[PDB]
Amino acid sequence: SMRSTKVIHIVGCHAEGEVGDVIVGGVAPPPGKTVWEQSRFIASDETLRNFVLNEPRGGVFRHVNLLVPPKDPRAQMGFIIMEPADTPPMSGSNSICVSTVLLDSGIIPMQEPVTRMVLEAPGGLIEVEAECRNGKAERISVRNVPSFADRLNASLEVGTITVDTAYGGDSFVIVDAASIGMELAEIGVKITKAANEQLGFRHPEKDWNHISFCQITEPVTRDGDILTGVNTVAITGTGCSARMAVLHAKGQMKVGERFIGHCRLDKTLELGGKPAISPIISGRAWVTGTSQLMLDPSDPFPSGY
Amino acid sequence: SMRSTKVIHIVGCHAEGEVGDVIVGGVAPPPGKTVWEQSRFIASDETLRNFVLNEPRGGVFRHVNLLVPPKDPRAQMGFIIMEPADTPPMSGSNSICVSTVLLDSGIIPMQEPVTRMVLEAPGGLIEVEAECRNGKAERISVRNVPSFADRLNASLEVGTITVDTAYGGDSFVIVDAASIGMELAEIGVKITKAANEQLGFRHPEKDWNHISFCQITEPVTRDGDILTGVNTVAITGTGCSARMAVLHAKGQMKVGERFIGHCRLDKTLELGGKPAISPIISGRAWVTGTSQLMLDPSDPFPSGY
Repeated sequence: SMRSTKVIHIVGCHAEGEVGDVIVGGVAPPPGKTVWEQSRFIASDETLRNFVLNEPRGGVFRHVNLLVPPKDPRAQMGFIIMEPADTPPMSGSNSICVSTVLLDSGIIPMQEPVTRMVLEAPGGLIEVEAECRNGKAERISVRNVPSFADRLNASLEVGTITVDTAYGGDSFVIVDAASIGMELAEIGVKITKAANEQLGFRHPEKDWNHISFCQITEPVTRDGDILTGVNTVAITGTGCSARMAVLHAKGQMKVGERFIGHCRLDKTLELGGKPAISPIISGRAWVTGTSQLMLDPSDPFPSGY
Repeated sequence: SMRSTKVIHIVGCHAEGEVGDVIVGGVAPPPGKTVWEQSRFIASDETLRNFVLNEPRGGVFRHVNLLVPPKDPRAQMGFIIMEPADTPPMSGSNSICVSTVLLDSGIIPMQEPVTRMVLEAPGGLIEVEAECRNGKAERISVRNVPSFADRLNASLEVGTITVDTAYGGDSFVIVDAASIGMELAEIGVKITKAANEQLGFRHPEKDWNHISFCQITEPVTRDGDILTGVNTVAITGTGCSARMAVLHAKGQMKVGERFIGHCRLDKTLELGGKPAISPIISGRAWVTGTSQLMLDPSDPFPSGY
């Protein structure tokens, strides 16, 4: 015989090779008056995160998204993103997976050639356009939350270097590799540490008040209205949104252009009192299965490992 | 809508913190006249392995076991072990998971306080005794396949060092750390490489003719009839079985004693023409859920990544 203290129902999914599994049942919505507050519970409490992210049920590269009811009536569904490192306001790949699961598994009805949805992420509403064909949500385009550069060309003591800070659904300190090197993971974290110490970060209308990661980049190359940039992140759709905000701020990217790390700088906005951009992130996703997660009452690793 | 080219039904499971998920349906038994030949198909063909082991469905630490019909009539069930690195003749933790899934999910009936089963692994029959209480297979004890040392104190050029080689369901070159160091993963693989080059390995009655891994150890400590030994493996129940075979060969472990890396040296045997031991490996396991794995026909990563 088996025993389980809970049963969590998941539709597995990945977007362009990034896992973004989706909890569709078995989890009541977290306490909180807003989707933001609900995500803060999930981040603080950690029970759901550890259970679905850690071995023996998850893995270091797993991301999991929890569907919850929309709090903003303009939205059809809310979701909370659980990544390995944090529980962020938004995530490109995960919003693509959530959209794909909602449409491919029939939770939201599908129109062809295009289905439009409004979803509510912790960081605000996102507009989704899905290209749908023969029953499949083939490609999802998401208008990400307002994204922006916080500091440009800020000096930071680590050598002594220059960095940008930016937000595109999560927060980054962004550094050119050559200005230091071309190991990276190790340097990346000290830089993030230092940036939090000396620059900080505060989102104008959301309570995200730290820098999560460091993005290390090499110079973009331009081909017409497409920019291509090599980068890595020391501990990506929020990465690209944040980087696009910096490139735009420094004049190296204009409205209407695309960035490939697809991302598109759709328009400018004002946020706080300062310039921001509206990024559109797009990608394809595929359902990878269904699962029912369980926990034996005698399992000595209730939070996994 | 969703599409899938296949549906594979799994009962998830871990033994003492090692994942050993079990395929219970959706996969026909592989071609082959023996469970050994079927495992060789699985190793060569790789389709099933890549599909269940790789992201986005698996992860680097996942092991998966495929139930198949017994070919030897003395067995109640056969199984093929799929680890990240290889498809081995036997595995302690995986045989414990297979036993636990068979009993806890009701495939084989449970008697209390003890259920006995005979299973067929690729490397031969294993005898299983499960301590069962209130419906739960609490602890499994497995008589592993005959295990043995192949070479003792063999010289190997790498510095110039001394090693033992041994088999306990998989094959190991075993080296004392201090005799080199106390990085390890990197040295481990060259040592394995060198051992394959200069010593080789050939199992007397099975077609396992190479050394899979290097085990790096520190000296055992003894407390009564319990030996405790620190070790690591550069790329564990087969590890402990192999190590016990060497300790026994060198006189540092006697019949009836236990080794904690639980393992027990139950008795001696002859294999080929040379001494071997019969290890009993024991541990607890817990079911972690059920899943139905799927593959969209348009997913460009049919073998995962």
